[PDB]
Amino acid sequence: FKAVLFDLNGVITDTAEYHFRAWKALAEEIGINGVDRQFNEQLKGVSREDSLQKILDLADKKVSAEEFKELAKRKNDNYVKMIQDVSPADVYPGILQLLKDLRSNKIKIALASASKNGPFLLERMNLTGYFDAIADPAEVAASKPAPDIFIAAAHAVGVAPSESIGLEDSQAGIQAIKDSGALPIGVGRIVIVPDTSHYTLEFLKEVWL
Ligand SMILES: O=P(O)(O)OC[C@H]1O[C@@H](OP(=O)(O)O)[C@H](O)[C@@H](O)[C@@H]1O
Ligand SMILES: [Mg+2]
Repeated sequence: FKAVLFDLNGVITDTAEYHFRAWKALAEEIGINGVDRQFNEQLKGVSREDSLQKILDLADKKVSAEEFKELAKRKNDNYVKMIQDVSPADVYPGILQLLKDLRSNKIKIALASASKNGPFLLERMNLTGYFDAIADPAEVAASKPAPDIFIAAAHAVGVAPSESIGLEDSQAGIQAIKDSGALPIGVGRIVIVPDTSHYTLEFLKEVWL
C-alpha cells in the first residue's frame, strides 16, 4: 500500500456540530421545520449543494438555481465564522502520530473530504505540511457516495485507489471508498475501528494483508 486517503470530518477532526448549527440556522431562516440531529446524519460527507437539496426537499420548496446558490453562501458564511476558533487542539486522537508515521514510512497522504473548507481547517490544525495533496471538491463530478473525490485524492499523489486505504466515518463515504477500488477502514459503531486512536500504521498494514 502506497497512499492513505483521509476523510476530514469524522477522522482528522469533526466540525459536524458547526455544520449542523449553520444548516439549522439556515433552515430556521427560511422557515423550513425539522432539520434536527437525526436529519443531520443524512448530511455527513454530502456536499454543501447536496445538503441544501435534502433540506429543501423537506418543504419541497424549489428555489430556482440562483436562489439555491445564495442560500448556500449564507449557510457557508455562518459556518466559516463558527470554525475560526479551530486549532491543533482539535486534532482527533492518534491522527498526528499516524500522519507522522505515514510520511516517515513513505506513504503519501491526501485529503478526500467533500468540504471546500478542508484546506482552511487543515491549516488551523497545523496539518498542511503532512498532506501530499488535497482533492478539490470543486473539480469533482459528484459527492460521496460517488467515488470521485477518492479517485481524485489518489490521483493527486500519483497512485491508483487500488494502492490506497481510505479512512471514513460515514456510510456514504465507505460507499465512495468501496466503489473507488481503494480499501475502507471505517471508524464508528468491512473493517471498523471504534475510534481514531486505533488508526495506527501497524494496524493499517496488518489490515492490508
Ligand atoms: O464545502 P462545505 O459546505 O464546507 O463541506 C461540505 C460537506 O463536507 C463534509 O466533510 P467530510 O467529507 O466528512 O470531510 C461534511 O461531512 C458535510 O457535512 C459537509 O456538508
Ligand atoms: Mg465525514
